[PDB]
Amino acid sequence: ENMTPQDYIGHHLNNLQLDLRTFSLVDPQNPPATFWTINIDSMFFSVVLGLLFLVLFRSVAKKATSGVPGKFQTAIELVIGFVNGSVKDMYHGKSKLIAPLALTIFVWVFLMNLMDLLPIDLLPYIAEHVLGLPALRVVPSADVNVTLSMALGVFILILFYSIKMKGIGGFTKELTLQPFNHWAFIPVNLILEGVSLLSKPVSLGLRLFGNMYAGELIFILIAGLLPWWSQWILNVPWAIFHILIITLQAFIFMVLTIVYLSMASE
Amino acid sequence: NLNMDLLYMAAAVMMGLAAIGAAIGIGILGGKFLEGAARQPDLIPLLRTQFFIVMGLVDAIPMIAVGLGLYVMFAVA
Amino acid sequence: NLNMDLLYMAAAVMMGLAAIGAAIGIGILGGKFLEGAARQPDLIPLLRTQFFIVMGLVDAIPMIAVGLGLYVMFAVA
Amino acid sequence: NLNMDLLYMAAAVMMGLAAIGAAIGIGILGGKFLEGAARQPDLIPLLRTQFFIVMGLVDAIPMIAVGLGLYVMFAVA
Amino acid sequence: NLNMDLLYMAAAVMMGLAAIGAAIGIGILGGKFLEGAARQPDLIPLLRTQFFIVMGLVDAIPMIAVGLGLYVMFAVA
Amino acid sequence: NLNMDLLYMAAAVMMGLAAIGAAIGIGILGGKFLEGAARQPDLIPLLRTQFFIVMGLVDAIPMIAVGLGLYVMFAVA
Amino acid sequence: NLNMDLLYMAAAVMMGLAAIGAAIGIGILGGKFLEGAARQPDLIPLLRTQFFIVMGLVDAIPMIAVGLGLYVMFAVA
Amino acid sequence: NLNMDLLYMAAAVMMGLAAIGAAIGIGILGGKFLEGAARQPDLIPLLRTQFFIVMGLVDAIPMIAVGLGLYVMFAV
Amino acid sequence: NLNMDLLYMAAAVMMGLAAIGAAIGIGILGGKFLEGAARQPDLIPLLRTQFFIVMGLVDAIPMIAVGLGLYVMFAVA
Amino acid sequence: NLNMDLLYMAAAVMMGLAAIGAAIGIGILGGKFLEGAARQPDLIPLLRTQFFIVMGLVDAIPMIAVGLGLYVMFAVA
Amino acid sequence: NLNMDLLYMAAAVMMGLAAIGAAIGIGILGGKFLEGAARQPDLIPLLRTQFFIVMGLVDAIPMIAVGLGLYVMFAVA
Amino acid sequence: TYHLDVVSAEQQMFSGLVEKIQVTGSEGELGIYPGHAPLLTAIKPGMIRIVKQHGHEEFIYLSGGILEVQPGNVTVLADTAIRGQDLDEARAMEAKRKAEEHISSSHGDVDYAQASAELAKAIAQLRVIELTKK
Amino acid sequence: MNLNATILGQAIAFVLFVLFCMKYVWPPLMAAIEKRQKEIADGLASAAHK
Amino acid sequence: MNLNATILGQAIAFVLFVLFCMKYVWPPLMAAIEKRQKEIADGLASAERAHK
Repeated sequence: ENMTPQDYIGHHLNNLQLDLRTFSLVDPQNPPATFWTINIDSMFFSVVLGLLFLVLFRSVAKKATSGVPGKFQTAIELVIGFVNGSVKDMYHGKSKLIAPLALTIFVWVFLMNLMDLLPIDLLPYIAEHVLGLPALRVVPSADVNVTLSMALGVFILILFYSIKMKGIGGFTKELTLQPFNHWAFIPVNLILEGVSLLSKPVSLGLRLFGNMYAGELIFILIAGLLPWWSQWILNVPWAIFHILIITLQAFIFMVLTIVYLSMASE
Repeated sequence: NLNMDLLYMAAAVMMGLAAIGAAIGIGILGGKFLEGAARQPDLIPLLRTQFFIVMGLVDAIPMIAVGLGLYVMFAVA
Repeated sequence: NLNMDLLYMAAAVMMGLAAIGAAIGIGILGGKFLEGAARQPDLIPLLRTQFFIVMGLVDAIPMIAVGLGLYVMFAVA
Repeated sequence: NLNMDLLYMAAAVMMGLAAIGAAIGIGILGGKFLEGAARQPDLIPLLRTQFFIVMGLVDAIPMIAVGLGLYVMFAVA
Repeated sequence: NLNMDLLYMAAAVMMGLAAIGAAIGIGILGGKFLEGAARQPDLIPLLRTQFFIVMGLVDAIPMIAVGLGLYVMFAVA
Repeated sequence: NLNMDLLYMAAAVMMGLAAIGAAIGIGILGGKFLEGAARQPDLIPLLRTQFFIVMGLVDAIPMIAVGLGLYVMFAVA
Repeated sequence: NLNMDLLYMAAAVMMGLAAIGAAIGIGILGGKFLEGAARQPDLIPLLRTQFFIVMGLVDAIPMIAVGLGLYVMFAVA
Repeated sequence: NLNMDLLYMAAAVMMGLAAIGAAIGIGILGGKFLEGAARQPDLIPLLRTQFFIVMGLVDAIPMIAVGLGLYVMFAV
Repeated sequence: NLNMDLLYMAAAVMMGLAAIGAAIGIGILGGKFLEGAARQPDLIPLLRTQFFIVMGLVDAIPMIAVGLGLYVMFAVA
Repeated sequence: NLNMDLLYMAAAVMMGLAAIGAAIGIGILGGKFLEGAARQPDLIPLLRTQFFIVMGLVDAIPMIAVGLGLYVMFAVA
Repeated sequence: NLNMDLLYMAAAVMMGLAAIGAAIGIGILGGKFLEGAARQPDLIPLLRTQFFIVMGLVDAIPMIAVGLGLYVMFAVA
Repeated sequence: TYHLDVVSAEQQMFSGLVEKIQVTGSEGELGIYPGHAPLLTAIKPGMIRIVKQHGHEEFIYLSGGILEVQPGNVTVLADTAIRGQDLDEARAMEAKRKAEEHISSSHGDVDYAQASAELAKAIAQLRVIELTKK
Repeated sequence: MNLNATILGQAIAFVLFVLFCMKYVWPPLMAAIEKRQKEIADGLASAAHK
Repeated sequence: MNLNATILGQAIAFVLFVLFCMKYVWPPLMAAIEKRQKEIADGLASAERAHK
């Protein structure tokens, strides 16, 4: 088997894609060029983890009793309390959206990051040999598209809340007049506040992507270059470090969503 | 030869400066977090919730730098 | 056509120096914010207001540096 | 030809060093403003008046570097 | 031949800048840890816990920088 | 020819270093000025008077640098 | 020329930036060790054990650079 | 030709690093001046005298660098 | 052949950077030694012992750098 | 002609780095002198004698650098 | 010919970095000495003794650098 | 110039206008000036130099207390203070004898916490008794 | 990277998961949990001295 | 490069990682759940003690 180190790394860095015009699972050796080459891995893994999240929480919601809580129910009400406590800290308006939005963001991004800890060859190997798919990678949040999808959704909610509460006059006043106040500085202020506004969602998406893609690349590099006896002793410390990374990146995406929507509305 | 060479050189400079920026900024910010934890320890769960907010802003820009670094290496080649 | 290869370098230096400036500026600003929080924790939502007001000015120039470097990397190159 | 390579690099060095200078200067000055605001709230508007006074002078020289970097990029090259 | 021989230089730049960033960031953070550890003994383990936690965030970017430098040496050059 | 390509670079480096120096110098000096007001405001005008007195010597050299940068860029060209 | 001399230059960069980082990080950390040792001179054994815990993390990431620089000089060049 | 633009580059390096030196050293010095002045008002003239005494020493080298920057630039 | 000049340049970089690190690290550490000893005029020998212990670590990497610089200049060149 | 055009850069590096070193070293030391002369102006002459003793140590090496820069620039040309 | 010419640049970098290291390190250490003397004037003859103990360790390496700079400039030239 | 008031629970040590003063502090000694920056602090065992009109000093022992500088008129509060000629060199030498015995006679930490204060009292007296000779 | 239809696919998934959480999950979870808290709060309010 | 050994090495890494997880990650979780059931058990008891 003529596996060079660079080629093993490359195949782990090759997405599985399908062109919607020919509607066929295309080969990674030669990549086609069109917007409609959906990344199969991203879609399937993201939607499956979201469904699992909803199924667990619903499996408690459709049964919950206000008596003595069980050992599983307690775990879900811990995270509910954690999310609601963080929302209650930073948002005081009445909106019913903010709290469930924070909940879904936290748990969904957590599970998506959790994919990164699994062994790099397991699911891709099963996908090629058992099924026959020509490529695979299993971390959804290690792809730009999903992270920008979430960031742009949060962007649209920021615009919705700013418009809704402030009205036509207030939002235009904040975009033009600040931070230099005088009407002589308005032409510069549109650029400064416009770029700040646009920076908020760009920051969200690229923070999450930059963490997760490079982490998966570290696992790929260890597996591809270094000999087995060193692969285990370098794989364990990176996993122990990346548990902290996955938790904090999910938490940061949640917290900054709350902060951005709070500053949009209040 | 030297077209593809210089792309990885550019990624090197980009990610190196980004590494300095993120590392030093969080070093300073977390040092102040620890000083505030040392003076009022039962107040840590609030200051930690402020630290993650500020730390998000600190890393936000080095991380688009890092993203374009790995873009230059793996996407442009 | 050699012209392309220097333009990634010229974008790299802009985004690297912008990352350094905009990371260390917010590090210094936010550390003082956290010590202010450690002294006066009932004031935190006031100092968060002032902190955002000042942080916009810290990120005035560096977000222009990132904007034009990100321009040079894609639009011009 | 040979012109645009170095002219973009010159503009990039100019605005990158400006992006260091403005960010660090406003970081230090704003950090002192925030400890002043935490130490003496209800003097926030007066201290903010003085903060903008000093901020105008702190950023005065860098603004020229930004202007001439934009000139070099979009007029000379 | 120059193409690979310069890639050693690119890796040198990247991982050296990463080394200085990580070292100084951890130095500042640990200095505040020790000062707190001298003031409050039962806070020695508590502050050491938070110290490890945020040291992860300090090293997150330099570790990927160093890994990519090693990748340049052993899988690009 | 090559002359103008290098001369714009020379003016760029000169004015960039001038910008960093002047901006950070006034940042520190005005930081102490703004600190004084947080202690108490009644010598804001007199500390602001000594502030201009010192800020002149701060701006002494960087405007020689800026003057020669402008000369190189517009007169040697 | 180009093969050997650039490898020594890369080694110089690696083991010089490692020197800056590993020296200044430990200077910053050990200064706080000595200040704590002067305030609480009965705690010096406990403080120095904390100091070695932190110092191990400070030095590790420069030690990668130092070892790999020796590798680049003797093993590669 | 190639000679003179490199002369301008060398002058740029000298007269930029002199700017850094003369800026930061007097920022550090004048900040201590302002705190001392904000604490001892009658001594503001006295402290200001000491300030110029030490300012001469701080400016000593950056002016050598600036004089040689102008020499490399214009006189050769 | 010309190659021998770059070896002096490489040792120059390596040893000058080691001088920066070994000077400033000990400067910071000794400053804290003196400051701590000034407030309480006792316990200096046990405290002085600690200064040598930590100073042993500060300069180790610079000592490796200086040794390799001497080796490059006199042995290799 | 070809020979002399690089000795002015050999002079430039020495005097730029020696200017930064001497200026900022004396800045730190003199800032401490003015602080101490603010607490006990009664000791202003005694501290002034200590300042002139220590400043001669501070700028010994930078003057070797400035002297050999002037030698190179005006005796080797 | 470059075997003569580059050696002055190679000594230039050595005696620039040695000067920055020695000047900043002694600036920090001597400033701590001056504040200690300002608050504890009875202890000046003791603090001065400790100052001269520590200062030779600060100068240990920069004088290696400056001695080899002189050697490279005049002996090998 | 300005007015200085020095008191202890046992007596008023001084009260009147003064030209300048040098006073002990918690970290180190400090010199006050007319219209100085207002401050308050605790004071370590030491003394105060009272340089009055026409430049005449007198030396007051301050074994412990607090100093106040908020107004132009300043104020010293002393837990224990002794006038500069009620004490004497023989008394400070007796304090030296006492402290040098107790240093040899203290062996734990709490008793050294007391012997250190006894030593500080002795040393502050041994200081003021020399300053008194000017 | 490669601008791709996956972004809009993930947007559909994101918005529908938020709507499902708003409709099915969140109201009943919070209702049950806070109803337990209410019972304990009245358990405080109930507490023969009076 | 031989590939079978790399998957074997990933298996060893996973085993050692599991032994870390069982002894530093799971017990905090079981502690949190057990202490929240302690808390609500105490709460329901201290609720029913109004009946007395």
